[PDB]
Amino acid sequence: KVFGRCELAAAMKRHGLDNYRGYSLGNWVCAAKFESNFNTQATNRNTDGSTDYGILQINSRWWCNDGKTPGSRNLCNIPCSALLSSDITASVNCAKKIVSDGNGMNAWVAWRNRCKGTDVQAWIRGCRL
Amino acid sequence: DIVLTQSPAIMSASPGEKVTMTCSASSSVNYMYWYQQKSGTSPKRWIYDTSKLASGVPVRFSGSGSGTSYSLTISSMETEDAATYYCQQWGRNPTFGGGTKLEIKRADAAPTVSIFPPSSEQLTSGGASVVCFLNNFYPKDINVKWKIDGSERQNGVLNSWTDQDSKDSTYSMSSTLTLTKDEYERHNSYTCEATHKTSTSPIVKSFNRNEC
Amino acid sequence: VQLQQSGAELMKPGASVKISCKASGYTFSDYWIEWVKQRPGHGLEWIGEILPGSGSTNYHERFKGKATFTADTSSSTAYMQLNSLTSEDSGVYYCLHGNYDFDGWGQGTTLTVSSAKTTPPSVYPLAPGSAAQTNSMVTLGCLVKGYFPEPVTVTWNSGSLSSGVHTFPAVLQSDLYTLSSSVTVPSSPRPSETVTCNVAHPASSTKVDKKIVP
Repeated sequence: KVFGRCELAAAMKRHGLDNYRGYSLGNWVCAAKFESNFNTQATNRNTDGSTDYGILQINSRWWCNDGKTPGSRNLCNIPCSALLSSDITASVNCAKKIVSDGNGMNAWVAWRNRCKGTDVQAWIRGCRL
Repeated sequence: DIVLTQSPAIMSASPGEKVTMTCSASSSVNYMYWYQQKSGTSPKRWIYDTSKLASGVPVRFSGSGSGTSYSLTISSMETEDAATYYCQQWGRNPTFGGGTKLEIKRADAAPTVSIFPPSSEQLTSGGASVVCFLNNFYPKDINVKWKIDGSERQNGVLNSWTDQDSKDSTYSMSSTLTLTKDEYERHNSYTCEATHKTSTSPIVKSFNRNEC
Repeated sequence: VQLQQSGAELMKPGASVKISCKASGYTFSDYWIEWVKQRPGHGLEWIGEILPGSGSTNYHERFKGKATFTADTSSSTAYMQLNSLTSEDSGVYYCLHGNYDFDGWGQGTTLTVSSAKTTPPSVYPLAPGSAAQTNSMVTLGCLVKGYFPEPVTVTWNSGSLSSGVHTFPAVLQSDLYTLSSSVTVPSSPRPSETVTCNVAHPASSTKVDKKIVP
């Protein structure tokens, strides 16, 4: 389902992602834009036999379980398939855990590349929230 | 993504012999997967996650490797391990290697060659195929030279081979020279001539009478 | 249950075909189904895959745009659509499973992309006449010429002649296939006993029995 910036921004604010840890909404909506382009259903394979799932592209080696990745730690303790739903809660709950490992949002390739050090509050400019 | 190359292409082995086939990747891969295929059926996942045996693979198979070089090793080769084993990197976008055909060796056997004149029926269409069957030989190497009225050669030759026969691992071959009724009746001897390990002498079978 | 696929297809260039994979026997929604193409001669190519529950689809670079996967949740079916079919699209397409609970594959759907008409084969008998003794065995055969598309099932004496048979793979010539089969019996059954090759061409309704006469 392709979310749309301020619709996603509202849903994420509601789910406590505004200043979660100390990252304002714009970071999360930014990551969601460059990781998945707001499409909940997005999957992508990586070079080790693991796939990235959903809107926040949480990977199956470390974070969720998809029944076929070698080395599955499944830290978020959720089936990866649950991350593909049109309501972002299993993805937001797993995202809260990823941030809590003492590495911040660096865990997200596209937040790093396209959102670290940018004016991330542009991502909610003109959004009702 | 990565290009994978399997050394070698075809291998012979007796039962009781140890087999190791190698799969090399142009760039490092994290894991390898081996699939087997018996001609007649879909591939079956044999080895997965580099060394894990899939449900029903006999324990005598093992997979190993790291980075670039991986391998599949059968300790006691058994007849039912004759198949093609393919390897695969299952990364960002998977690739399979070209396979290594495993056929069992069983000592050299001479082909029984036979030549058949075109049927009345085919000459009634205006075509004339001369069929030659070289049956039941090992090894696969066979050379087939066609002679017409002595030293000639021809081009309507359609060669076809059988896979290694299951009840005793021999090979069979078919050569068909298709001619038009007038190229045919304008001649008289036709010779099937075979070259193969087992002989110095070309095995020749001929009929020389498209006229009477 | 199983992974049962669609039957073989014959299609012209330019058309689009869709192949079913009825994956029944588990929680369909939950497991990725992969699709692989086997070009006899080149071997395997990995096309892509679909996780039916979400409809998340992952493709290999080479097939993004030639392939589209969908899944019908209510019939436990996955579909692979191949569009703009060219001669190079002829092959055997497999759907499969690659996970730790099960790794089953389907048997494949053969695709032929050509414009050549369904041509019934001609069956020509191969008898020796002058059996210049090979040994004490006579070999007989059947040449089946000019059919399209493949397959052809050649049988001998309606299946009774199982042993000694050798059907050789069809070769393609000018848009038609030619296949041969040989049977070997002691030089006491021919002519005294009948030997017949039952050639059936399912793509037509060709049922032909050639009694090999001397």
